[PDB]
Amino acid sequence: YDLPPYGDATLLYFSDLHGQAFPHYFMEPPNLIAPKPLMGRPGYLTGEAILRYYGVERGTPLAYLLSYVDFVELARTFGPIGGMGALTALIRDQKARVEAEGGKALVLDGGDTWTNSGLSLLTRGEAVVRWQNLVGVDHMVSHWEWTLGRERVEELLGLFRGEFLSYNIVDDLFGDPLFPAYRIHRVGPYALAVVGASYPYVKVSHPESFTEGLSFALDERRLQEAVDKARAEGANAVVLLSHNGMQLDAALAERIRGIDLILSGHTHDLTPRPWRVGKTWIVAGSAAGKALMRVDLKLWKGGIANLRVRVLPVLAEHLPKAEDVEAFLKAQLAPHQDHLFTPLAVSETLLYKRDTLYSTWDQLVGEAVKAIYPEVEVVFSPAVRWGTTILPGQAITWDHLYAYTGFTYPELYLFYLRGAQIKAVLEDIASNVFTSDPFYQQGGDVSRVFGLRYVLDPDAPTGERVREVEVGGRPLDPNRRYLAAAYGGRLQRVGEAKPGYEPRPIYEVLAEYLRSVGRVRVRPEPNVKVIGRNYRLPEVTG
Ligand SMILES: [Mn+2]
Ligand SMILES: [Mn+2]
Repeated sequence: YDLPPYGDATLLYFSDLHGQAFPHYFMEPPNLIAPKPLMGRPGYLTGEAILRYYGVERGTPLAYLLSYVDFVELARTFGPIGGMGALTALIRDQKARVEAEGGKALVLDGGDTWTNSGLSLLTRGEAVVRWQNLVGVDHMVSHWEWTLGRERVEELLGLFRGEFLSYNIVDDLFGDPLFPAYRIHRVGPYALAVVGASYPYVKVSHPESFTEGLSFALDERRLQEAVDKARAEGANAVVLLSHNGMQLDAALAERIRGIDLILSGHTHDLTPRPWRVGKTWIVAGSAAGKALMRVDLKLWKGGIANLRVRVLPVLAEHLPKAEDVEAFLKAQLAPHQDHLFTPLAVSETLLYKRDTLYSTWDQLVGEAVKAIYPEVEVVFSPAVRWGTTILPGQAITWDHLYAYTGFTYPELYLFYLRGAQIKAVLEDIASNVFTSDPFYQQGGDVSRVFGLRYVLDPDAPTGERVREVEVGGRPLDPNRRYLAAAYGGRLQRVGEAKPGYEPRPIYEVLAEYLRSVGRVRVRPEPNVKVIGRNYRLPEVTG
């Protein structure tokens, strides 16, 4: 944390906090499978390879943040990551140092901040905004924020003291932008523009009602125009605070002229060294409060001459307390502490969420659903990248359940699907996740389907990526009707609702199951064989 001065301006960047108020554990994915053309790129590095790529020594605090390798042991060594208190303390420490050097600091939030946590659900996002205000966030962009609905977002923007930016959120009839595209900040004799981009796929990714009247479409012309306008106004350097997803950002760096640095959210990536694409540097925003990225820039009349990037681990056991934040969280959650923090069950093994294809947490959810609804044959779990990690011997609480399943639309649906639909769903998802054109990458993973097994060839043509599907030990029958369960998506829209079943929040089902069993012990049993790749698993004990 004790860095020497560098450059003219400092960006203190974090993204995809997902309302995570408290220190917790968050392991990186064991697999980030890519079609051959995208292999070895930032955003597709895991395990030992990511450590080698960045020259990070095994067993270090950065290694703990960066890879699943040695996870449990390193979690027991360095402690939990994140927490709004610790993140605040770190941001304040860095901002103070910068200002004492005569430098200039900006606090930039990449979005996916307001939602998906106990604190968020209990306050419809308000407490998270109040926290941003305590820290002093200068700008933010968005994605999951919209799951609170337009009206609530508008209310919260009234409360937010920073300036929300987005070049791409426009009225869906007239096309007039609804927010400022960028803000220019003076940096000594220089000027630095921060341009914002919100996720372009909000409409198809969440309930339609949440964004009625709005368009978020990626618009290269409008983005180029914003960049050009900022420079015409005198901006020497341009930074894009983005929620596009890092691969789409990389594609944009080869298409848009004049973007010097992109701060990439959405994909929850980590980039200890910036990724050079075209004439642009790219730095990812990580997630769940794991890290604060410090980017020091040396500017020149026409852009960024050089930069220093440092991933600062947010390790609560190694940072001072932000007393005002601690007090605020206590006041906000005191009335809900018994609910949020009482143990529901103990997990005997590592429960993780992130992976291209499979996770122990998602398997637990599949087992819970099947235990309560034995008629269900396949359980489709949403492959979101937000969540948390439960260590062996650790108690699972309601706060964890909200971290894993805290959608504002948490309903579990039971419906019938024909066999052909099951296969088609996986193939369609595979076509998106494994497209080789980063311009079309959406930044998501593959739905986890408990109750079935399949073979995946990421490099096969569309229509041939998913094969040898089996349900309950038998080959998939295309004309057979199977009872499916799903939450966090739209799959139920193409099925036949189970008569007599009333959809209810997935977290209620999970709490019922966990209270009943008392202890869980999910062993990693991946249900997918991947052609052309070694499918990796972390060590789940220790
Ligand atoms: Mn996110
Ligand atoms: Mn996102």
